Amino acid sequence: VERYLRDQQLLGIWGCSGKLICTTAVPWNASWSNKSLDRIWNNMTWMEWE
Amino acid sequence: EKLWVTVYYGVPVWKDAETTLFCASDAKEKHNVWATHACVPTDPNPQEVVLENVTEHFNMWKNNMVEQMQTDIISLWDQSLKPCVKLTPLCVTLNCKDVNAERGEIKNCSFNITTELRDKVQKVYALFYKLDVVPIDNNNTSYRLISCDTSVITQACPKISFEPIPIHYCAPAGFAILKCNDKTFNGKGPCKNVSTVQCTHGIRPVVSTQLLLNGSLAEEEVVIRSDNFTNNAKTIIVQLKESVEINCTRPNNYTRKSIRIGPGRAFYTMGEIIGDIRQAHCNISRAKWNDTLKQIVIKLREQFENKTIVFNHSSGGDPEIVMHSFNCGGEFFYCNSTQLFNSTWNNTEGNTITLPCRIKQIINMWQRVGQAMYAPPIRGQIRCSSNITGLLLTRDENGTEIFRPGGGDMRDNWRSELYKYKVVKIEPLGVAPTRCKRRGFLGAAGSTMGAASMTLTVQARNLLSLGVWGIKQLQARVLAVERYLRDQQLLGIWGCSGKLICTTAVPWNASWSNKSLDRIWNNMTWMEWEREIDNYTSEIYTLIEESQNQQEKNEQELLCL
Amino acid sequence: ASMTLTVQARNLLSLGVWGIKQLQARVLAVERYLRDQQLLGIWGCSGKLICTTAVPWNASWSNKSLDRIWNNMTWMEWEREIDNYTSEIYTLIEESQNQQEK
Amino acid sequence: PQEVVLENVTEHFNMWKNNMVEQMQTDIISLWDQSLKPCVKLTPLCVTLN
Amino acid sequence: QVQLQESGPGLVRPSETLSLACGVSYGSVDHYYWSWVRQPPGKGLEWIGYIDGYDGATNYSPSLKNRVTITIDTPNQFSLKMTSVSAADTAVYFCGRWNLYDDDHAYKSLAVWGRGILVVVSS
Amino acid sequence: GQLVQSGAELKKPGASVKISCKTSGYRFNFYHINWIRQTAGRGPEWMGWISPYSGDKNLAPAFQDRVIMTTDTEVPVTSFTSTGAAYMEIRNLKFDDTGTYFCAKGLLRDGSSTWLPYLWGQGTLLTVS
Amino acid sequence: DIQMTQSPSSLSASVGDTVTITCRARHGVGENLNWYQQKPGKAPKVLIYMASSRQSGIPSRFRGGGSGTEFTLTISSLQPEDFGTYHCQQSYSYPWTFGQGTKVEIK
Ligand SMILES: *[C@@H]1O[C@H](CO)[C@@H](O[C@@H]2O[C@H](CO)[C@@H](O[C@@H]3O[C@H](CO)[C@@H](O)[C@H](O[C@H]4O[C@H](CO)[C@@H](O)[C@H](O)[C@@H]4O[C@H]4O[C@H](CO)[C@@H](O)[C@H](O)[C@@H]4O)[C@@H]3O)[C@H](O)[C@H]2NC(C)=O)[C@H](O)[C@H]1NC(C)=O
Ligand SMILES: *[C@@H]1O[C@H](CO)[C@@H](O[C@@H]2O[C@H](CO)[C@@H](O[C@@H]3O[C@H](CO[C@H]4O[C@H](CO)[C@@H](O)[C@H](O)[C@@H]4O)[C@@H](O)[C@H](O[C@H]4O[C@H](CO)[C@@H](O)[C@H](O)[C@@H]4O)[C@@H]3O)[C@H](O)[C@H]2NC(C)=O)[C@H](O)[C@H]1NC(C)=O
Ligand SMILES: *[C@@H]1O[C@H](CO[C@@H]2O[C@@H](C)[C@@H](O)[C@@H](O)[C@@H]2O)[C@@H](O[C@@H]2O[C@H](CO)[C@@H](O)[C@H](O)[C@H]2NC(C)=O)[C@H](O)[C@H]1NC(C)=O
Ligand SMILES: *[C@@H]1O[C@H](CO)[C@@H](O[C@@H]2O[C@H](CO)[C@@H](O)[C@H](O)[C@H]2NC(C)=O)[C@H](O)[C@H]1NC(C)=O
Ligand SMILES: *[C@@H]1O[C@H](CO)[C@@H](O[C@@H]2O[C@H](CO)[C@@H](O)[C@H](O)[C@H]2NC(C)=O)[C@H](O)[C@H]1NC(C)=O
Ligand SMILES: *[C@@H]1O[C@H](CO)[C@@H](O)[C@H](O)[C@H]1NC(C)=O
Ligand SMILES: *[C@@H]1O[C@H](CO)[C@@H](O)[C@H](O)[C@H]1NC(C)=O
Ligand SMILES: *[C@@H]1O[C@H](CO)[C@@H](O)[C@H](O)[C@H]1NC(C)=O
Ligand SMILES: *[C@@H]1O[C@H](CO)[C@@H](O)[C@H](O)[C@H]1NC(C)=O
Ligand SMILES: *[C@@H]1O[C@H](CO)[C@@H](O)[C@H](O)[C@H]1NC(C)=O
Ligand SMILES: *[C@@H]1O[C@H](CO)[C@@H](O)[C@H](O)[C@H]1NC(C)=O
Ligand SMILES: *[C@@H]1O[C@H](CO)[C@@H](O)[C@H](O)[C@H]1NC(C)=O
Ligand SMILES: *[C@@H]1O[C@H](CO)[C@@H](O)[C@H](O)[C@H]1NC(C)=O
Ligand SMILES: *[C@@H]1O[C@H](CO)[C@@H](O)[C@H](O)[C@H]1NC(C)=O
Ligand SMILES: *[C@@H]1O[C@H](CO)[C@@H](O)[C@H](O)[C@H]1NC(C)=O
Ligand SMILES: *[C@@H]1O[C@H](CO)[C@@H](O)[C@H](O)[C@H]1NC(C)=O
Ligand SMILES: *[C@@H]1O[C@H](CO)[C@@H](O)[C@H](O)[C@H]1NC(C)=O
Ligand SMILES: *[C@@H]1O[C@H](CO)[C@@H](O)[C@H](O)[C@H]1NC(C)=O
Repeated sequence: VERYLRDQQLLGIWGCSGKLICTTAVPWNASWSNKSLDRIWNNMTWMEWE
Repeated sequence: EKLWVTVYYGVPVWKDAETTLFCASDAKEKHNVWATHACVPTDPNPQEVVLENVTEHFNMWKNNMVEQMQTDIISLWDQSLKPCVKLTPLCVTLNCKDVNAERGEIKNCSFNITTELRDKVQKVYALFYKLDVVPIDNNNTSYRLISCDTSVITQACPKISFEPIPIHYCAPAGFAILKCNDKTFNGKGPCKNVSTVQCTHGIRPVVSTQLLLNGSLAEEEVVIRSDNFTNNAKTIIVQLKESVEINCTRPNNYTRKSIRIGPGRAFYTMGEIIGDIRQAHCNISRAKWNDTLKQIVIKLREQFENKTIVFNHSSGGDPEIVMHSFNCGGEFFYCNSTQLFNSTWNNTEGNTITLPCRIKQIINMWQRVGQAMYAPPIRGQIRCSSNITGLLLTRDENGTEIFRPGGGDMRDNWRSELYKYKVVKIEPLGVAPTRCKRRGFLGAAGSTMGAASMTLTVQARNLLSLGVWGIKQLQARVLAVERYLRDQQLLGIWGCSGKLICTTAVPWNASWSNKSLDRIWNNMTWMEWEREIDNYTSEIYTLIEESQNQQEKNEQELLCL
Repeated sequence: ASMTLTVQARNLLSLGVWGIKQLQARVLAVERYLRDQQLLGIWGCSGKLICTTAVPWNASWSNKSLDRIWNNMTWMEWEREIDNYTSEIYTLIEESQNQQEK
Repeated sequence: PQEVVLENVTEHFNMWKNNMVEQMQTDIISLWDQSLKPCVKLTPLCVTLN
Repeated sequence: QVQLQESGPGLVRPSETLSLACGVSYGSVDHYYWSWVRQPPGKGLEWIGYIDGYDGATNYSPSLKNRVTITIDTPNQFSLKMTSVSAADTAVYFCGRWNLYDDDHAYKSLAVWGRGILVVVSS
Repeated sequence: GQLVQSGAELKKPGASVKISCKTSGYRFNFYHINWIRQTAGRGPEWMGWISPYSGDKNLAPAFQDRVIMTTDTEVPVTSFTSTGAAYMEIRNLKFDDTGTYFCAKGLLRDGSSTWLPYLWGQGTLLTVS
Repeated sequence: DIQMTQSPSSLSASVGDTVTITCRARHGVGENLNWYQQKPGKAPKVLIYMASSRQSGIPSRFRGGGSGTEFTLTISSLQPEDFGTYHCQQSYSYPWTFGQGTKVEIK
């Protein structure tokens, strides 16, 4: 129960409580990962990205 | 004309359920046997919301509050007795002599007590009642504690008071307590005047056999309740219109002596009797008892046809089983209860009925073995002056029905007060068709579906959200939270978490209910509707999950492009 | 201060003497969070950090302009000034808004 | 340890009515009793010593 | 497995004493309640009484207390002596071991039964 | 559901009669009882509506003086069904009142059409002569 | 002496069904009611101890319960081996009386 509510709280604050895919207004900072979308989405698994 | 599924959260519909209730009382005592610190204070506002257009089926014989109350009563007694001195060494043989007045009722017994200190073996004298000592040999001067051979006797702490205090049971979150207000309610069947309460009225946990004491009186007449009623094997609970005053007395004074058992602990027993030896007894007004039996016989005649009614006494046996029992004043009284049920009605020995009574100190309570309580001697004259409020009768052939005082177990007394209460589970999720695609608690439960949704807020606002009782309440709270979250997750997967009324875009299938909206929103209540489509609920919910959502979530992903 | 609501929002969650006490504290924190979420869900604000309702401001609660409320005052002072009227505001929100908007 | 200093916050403290003291004292007593409970009870030693 | 065996006369006169023994095979008269129970033909069962193997303490049903005495003879045998046996006392008599110690399977139930001896009161 | 009425009666001019209507198979207190006259020489015409829940009455102007409506309380038999009865007392019978009187269960508990009769009884013949 | 009754006094059922035998006390005994199974010509053996506690070696088909004065024995998935007379006994107070017994015939 505690884990479910922590996840729901985080989604509630971000603005994503009802979605599995949620788009935000925050731009991506190249210092976090300087890679093209194909290098990310078609190469890495979710664990390597995390 | 095309109808769409809409999900309503907070729907006033309920199902029968068994749960754990909360304990409430009037905070106003300390060192009470009922452990009042484990119960919360009650709300001075009784709530009491009348449910209009609601008739409900009550059954006192299947009422889970009775089992819950019996469990709580036993738990409180065990918790209260746990921190008290155990009479481990008092199993020694006792050399007794009769006290000459009650000829032989009180015995003067000399015995040798060993201790944990082991400084010496000490010889002491004490008085006991005939019912507490059992002769252990042919020798007519050897005796032992009645319970010694099977268990270690636990002494009740003298600071613990046994005075009954009203106990209220309160609904936990997620459940509601319904009360039947029908004046002539027979304990089984439909009740046409039903209200919803937060807490029950106060229940006095009086422990007695055969005759109910104090409690509450019937509003209009004596009411006789049973389950099958024709079956002999049912307890007959008689609730009286008027109480009968019973004045029970223990005229002997006695004195109280402490015999040390170990560091900080002692056995409390009687020393020397001060004054004359006089029998404990109870006085019941004869004329009032006449009227009580006349009314009971009249009510029995209405259900058993116009047969002869005979009241018989119990058979001989252990006084704890066949005699009347009560515990006013902190002493434990057993009375013969045979000058009351010895009459034939078919169709003056004074004006006061005096019953002999006996006092016992070792009580095997709650129909259990392996545990026993020793009640320390009270040092004064014990007056009762209690109200007899209802009887427990049992039934056993030449055109005569034989009734006897009796009963099942202590749960039969709780039913006497709990017969009018029921505990129900609220099912806040309902589904109904609509035209478009994407008061008090339960006040509209009996109203039509239309104009009952305008109170869904109430069901959404109320109802939701190192001791053993603390852990059990913790488990109840965790279960209530899990239940609420199950409802919220169902709304989540349906995309309905943000509002009480969630409109979907999945069409209504005429195979579920081939009815117009006027046939659904009017004419029917929410309970009737939920029952009508109960067999399709698991199907309908699946489509709500599979329709719109999943398909809609996939559609939502591609709108950005 | 109203621009930092998330910072405070994130800190509402997360058989011996300490075990049972910790379990009780966790359950009570969950109950507090869920009660606030239930109130917002009734108000229709469960997915929103800030939501505007249809209930007008009553001058008897505070006869002050927005400059007198949004500046100068702290949230502590504001809750104190309307503490004796707080229960009234919630009633109107349940009495109006969704109860009629639905 | 976090530690966030609150600007423009003055708060009335009273060390003599602080519930944390009563709770810590209760916890220390409870812990000591629980710790000593499962240990040897010296009841046979109430004897006369020479 | 403890086994019990009843032994005694099958026919007793209406005025004489009934004497039944119960032997123990793979065991002895241990500290349990060793008891006798009566079952008249076509009827249910009624308790006769028991003797505690710990000491000589006994207990008997009040309705029969003045006619039945149960004793232990050898370490492997106990017996029931019922005086003034009437025609109504014709029955199958069982001996058995009643458990009372809670930590065993049975807490309180006649656990070991004998085979049963049918006693007929007649002349 | 079933609506049961008393049998036919012959009355003299100037006499009064009280016509009962017993109900079963539905909740009595949930629906209106509608009294309607089938006139032997004119056709049907409305007499009145009685609500067993609250006692509210609505009589046609022609019969505001002639008709007294009363009800008893319901006696439940199950959670969704009860039995019961309603009574209508008609005063000052004339020869023009010969006809068949019907009682009927109201259509709905709510909506604009609650008052309409839905489940009709068999009809009781009243003869004046 | 606490008097015991039992119902039905004569019971029959086919193999594989579920049957209930009810033992009734004049006075409450808590949970202290034992259940026994007697085969014709043999001494009985105990099936249930304190109202609900089953003896080891007896299959889970034998269930029971109740408190106070009304107790039940439920036999699920009735087998030919269940033929016999069932008895109930009170251990709460002396004398430990028995009911009249219920005869179960298997068809
Ligand atoms: C690893 O696996 C192997 C293979 O399975 C295990 O072997 C099994 O071991 C069990 C345990 O003994 C054994 O089960 C017993 O079978 C006996 C066959 O005759 C049964 O008679 C016996 O029943 C009695 O005991 C049960 C358990 O207490 C009771 O439920 C039952 O009612 C019986 O109780 C009687 O006896 C007890 C004696 O203690 C007494 O208290 C009661 O009153 C009553 O009189 C068991 O069911 C299996 O048969 C074995 N399997 C095989 C194939 O041989 C092995 O045990 C495992 N290894 C380890 C190390 O555990
Ligand atoms: C217990 O159950 C009974 C019935 O089982 C309910 O009684 C019914 O209550 C409804 C609502 O009061 C009665 O409906 C009638 O509503 C009319 C106007 O509202 C309806 O129609 C409009 C437009 O047509 C719609 O917009 C609206 O949504 C409704 O559908 C009223 O004009 C009617 O008036 C009659 O009764 C009142 C009552 O005093 C009189 O003053 C009028 O003169 C007139 O006689 C009426 O109110 C319905 O008729 C009632 N049925 C019966 C059999 O009595 C109870 O309300 C319910 N209890 C609870 C607590 O909900
Ligand atoms: C309005 O309800 C009455 C009462 O019955 C209810 O509705 C039924 C459709 C069904 O779901 C019942 O269980 C409900 O209690 C309906 O009128 C009759 O009702 C009886 C039960 O009292 C039912 O057995 C009859 O079949 C119904 N008869 C007819 C001819 O309809 C009524 O139909 C419902 N709908 C309206 C008036 O629109
Ligand atoms: C149905 O029950 C309610 C109680 O819930 C009864 O209403 C009470 O009536 C008494 C009459 O003396 C009043 O003193 C109470 O204040 C009323 N209570 C409430 C909550 O309204 C009602 O009269 C009962 N109706 C019946 C039996 O027809
Ligand atoms: C119970 O017995 C004890 C002793 O058997 C009695 O105590 C004696 O009381 C007399 C009174 O005159 C004293 O002189 C003795 O010295 C006491 N003896 C002891 C050993 O204490 C006691 O009085 C008896 N009580 C009753 C109520 O019979
Ligand atoms: C102690 O008391 C018991 C029981 O009366 C008795 O048999 C024994 O002789 C006494 N012993 C002494 C030393 O007084
Ligand atoms: C007993 O009845 C009398 C009658 O006057 C009443 O005053 C008293 O309060 C009743 N006592 C109890 C405990 O119910
Ligand atoms: C009531 O007892 C009789 C006794 O013969 C029985 O036949 C009947 O089925 C019982 N009814 C109920 C509802 O238990
Ligand atoms: C008990 O003591 C009281 C003190 O007032 C006295 O009146 C009473 O008579 C005494 N009991 C007996 C049985 O003498
Ligand atoms: C009970 O009645 C008897 C009648 O003789 C009387 O002597 C006695 O004092 C009464 N008891 C009480 C407690 O009033
Ligand atoms: C019981 O005692 C009270 C006083 O406590 C007295 O008024 C009443 O009359 C007595 N009743 C009986 C039946 O003795
Ligand atoms: C029951 O009443 C009869 C008289 O009707 C009586 O002979 C019998 O002894 C009574 N029962 C008991 C147990 O006393
Ligand atoms: C009750 O009193 C009567 C008076 O005759 C007596 O025979 C009977 O044994 C007494 N019962 C008990 C259980 O003391
Ligand atoms: C029943 O009452 C009668 C009449 O007073 C009396 O003779 C008889 O002994 C009473 N029976 C018992 C058992 O007390
Ligand atoms: C009722 O009590 C009076 C008191 O004098 C007595 O005379 C009468 O016989 C009793 N009647 C019944 C039916 O118990
Ligand atoms: C739903 O199931 C119940 C049995 O649980 C049955 O009586 C009822 O007729 C079923 N209803 C439908 C509509 O299939
Ligand atoms: C600012 O706060 C102080 C606090 O005492 C108050 O006196 C003053 O009136 C407030 N100003 C406004 C504009 O509300
Ligand atoms: C007890 O201890 C003393 C020494 O203090 C010793 O003289 C005496 O013999 C001891 N007693 C026994 C019984 O050994």
